[PDB]
Amino acid sequence: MRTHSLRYFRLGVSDPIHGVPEFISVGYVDSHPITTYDSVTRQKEPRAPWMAENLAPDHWERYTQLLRGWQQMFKVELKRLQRHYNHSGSHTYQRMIGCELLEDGSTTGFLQYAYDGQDFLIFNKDTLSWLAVDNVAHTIKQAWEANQHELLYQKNWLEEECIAWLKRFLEYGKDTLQRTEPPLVRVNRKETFPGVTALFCKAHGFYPPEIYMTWMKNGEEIVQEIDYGDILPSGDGTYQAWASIELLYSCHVEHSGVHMVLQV
Amino acid sequence: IQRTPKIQVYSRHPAENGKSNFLNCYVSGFHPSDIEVDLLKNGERIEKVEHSDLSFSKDWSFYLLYYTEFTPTEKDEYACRVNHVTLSQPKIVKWDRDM
Amino acid sequence: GQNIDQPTEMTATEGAIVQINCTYQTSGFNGLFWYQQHAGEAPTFLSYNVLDGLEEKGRFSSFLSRSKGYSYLLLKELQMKDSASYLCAVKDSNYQLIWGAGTKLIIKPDIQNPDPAVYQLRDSKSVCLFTDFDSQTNVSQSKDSDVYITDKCVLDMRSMDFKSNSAVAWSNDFACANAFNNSIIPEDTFFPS
Amino acid sequence: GVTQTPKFQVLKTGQSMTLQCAQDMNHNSMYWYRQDPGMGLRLIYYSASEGTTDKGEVPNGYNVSRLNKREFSLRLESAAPSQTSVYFCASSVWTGEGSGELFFGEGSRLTVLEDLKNVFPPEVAVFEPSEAEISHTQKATLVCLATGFYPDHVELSWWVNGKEVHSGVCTDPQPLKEQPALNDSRYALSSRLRVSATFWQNPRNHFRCQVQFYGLSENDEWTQDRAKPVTQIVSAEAWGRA
Ligand SMILES: *Cc1cc(OC)ccc1O
Repeated sequence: MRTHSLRYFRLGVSDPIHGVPEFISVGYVDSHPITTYDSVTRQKEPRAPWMAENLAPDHWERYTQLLRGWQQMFKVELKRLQRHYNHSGSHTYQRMIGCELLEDGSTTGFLQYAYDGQDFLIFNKDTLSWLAVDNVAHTIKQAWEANQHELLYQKNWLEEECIAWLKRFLEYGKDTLQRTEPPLVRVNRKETFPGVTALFCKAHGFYPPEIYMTWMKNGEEIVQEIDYGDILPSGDGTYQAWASIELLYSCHVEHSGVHMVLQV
Repeated sequence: IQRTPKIQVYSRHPAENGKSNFLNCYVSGFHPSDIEVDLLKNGERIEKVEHSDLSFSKDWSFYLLYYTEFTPTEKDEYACRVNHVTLSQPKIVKWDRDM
Repeated sequence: GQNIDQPTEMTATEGAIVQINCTYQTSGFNGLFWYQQHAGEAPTFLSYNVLDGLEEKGRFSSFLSRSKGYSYLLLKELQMKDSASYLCAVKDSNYQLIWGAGTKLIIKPDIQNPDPAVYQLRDSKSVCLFTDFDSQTNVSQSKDSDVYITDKCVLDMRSMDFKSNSAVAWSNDFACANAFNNSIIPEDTFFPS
Repeated sequence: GVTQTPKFQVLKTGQSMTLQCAQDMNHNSMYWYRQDPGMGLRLIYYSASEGTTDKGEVPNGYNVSRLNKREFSLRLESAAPSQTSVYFCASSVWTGEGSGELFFGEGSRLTVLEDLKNVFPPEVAVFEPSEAEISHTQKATLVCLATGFYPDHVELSWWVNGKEVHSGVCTDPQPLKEQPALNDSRYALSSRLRVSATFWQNPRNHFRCQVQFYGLSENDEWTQDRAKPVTQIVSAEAWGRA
């Protein structure tokens, strides 16, 4: 099985300009949104039809109550952070928690906080400690580290709960998440600037988004400049990408255990 | 540290004049989260436009996808217009016609 | 989750050890709590486990095995004051507390010199007292009603370092000689004439 | 840290009732539980933080309001006999913290009855040490009896020479039923105070058995010939005799 991940984000915004919610929380399985909540609706909602169909209303009800609490916590924490930094005006506080179930069956887990979009605190579940980026973060660290049981609870949640949630959601959405749509791949050739020929290897229509693409020279690796296009959502559930070089060339593509070679 | 959005404009399928398609605008890598995006045809705002919800990256920045159904022609110019606190005025980013 | 099981009641001897088990079948696990609750009082937090292992806090230890869905609360060097209910509670996936029905712990005092006897007490302005028996004796209820028999009760004369069991019986025909017939009492029980 | 009222209440069916709970620990989450014999605590309603509440496991017949950060009220809409219980308020710092424990109020004992006519205070009597025991053990046991009371709302204590004593005392953990078969049986409760023979034989040692009873309030109306069974103390006593 391929690698899958479960991520929950939280975004807290101080004194938000007209429009932007004070608090937003969104969950993902891989690149797919699965749950949402914000301080305007004050309601937990599914963001995928396979979540909605497999979780009864009292689940949404229970997590509605939990997020309202987490919203309040996030608000207060942001106020204390602003005070520590002596900051006024509008600032942001973010949280990311989650886990990965790797191909080989091993796992990872992570829990991180950011302030104004920059790393602030990073949890190390193997020594049960928090990594602080500055003296303010260090203040919060000593507070969180003083609570031993709470450190253990978090390790348990990342290693066991998170993984069990992820397996549960993978099963709910398997027709979407475990499918394979192979790439359509083409090589385009063109003289650009006089004497300069550009080769583009372009792929589209593939799912999952993870794809490997490269250019080879005579079957061995190129030690020339390769430009890479981002992996971009095409809007229909599938993705597109490219790689290009200048001028025996061949484009190599790997996707979902299938290798492809396009010889120029 | 504010981060100004990357703006990428591209068709769902390889584009051919005359044939129906979707125009995407993927706006990403920005911080903070407040942002405004419009799709334009010949300078004028397109009214029937879908978009994803605000989304979150592991590097704490945000991203969004706006798209519309369209049939590209030689004559028509499409662009994505974006505003963000990093920008003095809205950035108008032209579709490169799948060059 | 769905279910937590801990014994209804446990009895052990003063000075010794008791282990109180709690098994759980829950949907998800976010930690297991033990609470002490003295009769007529509020529960007070005793312990929390969420990973595998044993934690000691004085005479009390708490153990968890996540693999077996199992915890125990271990009390050493038992004292009378450990008589109380112990409540086991598990947090599930959705952070809800699922409560077992409690284990009542009964402590048997160590009776150094048994002197089983039934005395008659008369009103100030009447009553029978079964007392000073050893802790293996059990007191049964009455058959004939309008005749009342209480459970064993341990008193502690602190200044003389002396504990004793007793039970009261009263009615309105009734005789102290007869009072505790429904119960099996020490053969050598002193019956004052 | 958690303050809860009232500790005792008698209710007539259909009466409404509010229980109050306040907490000064700046906790965000509050809870209302009922505790009934033979089962685990059951959650009635809870409040995950200021500004929200939700149904627990047994919400019917109740509702709540999170008044502010400190206070969480519990209401009995139309009191029913099945709501006869022991109510506990509790708070924790947050909800959906793993290790955060609950802090509990002292509890509220609520008895709901069809009518208030079976409410009775206890009769109290002290029974003096048999002198057979004094000869045989050189110890003296006094026995206190509270009888005929209803509901089971008592607190028995011993008082020697105007001061309350705890040493040498044992009081039954729970009352017995004077009429085992009736659903509204009245109750009896016994207690024992044991002293040295010499202490008992001291003529100027005063012993009083005291029973606080929790019954009807001023508010409750009473039209019967026997005295209104209000909350009250009933004592019986004895002096030492050689
Ligand atoms: C919102 C949510 C979170 C979670 O774990 C953090 C599980 C399920 C839902 O709905």
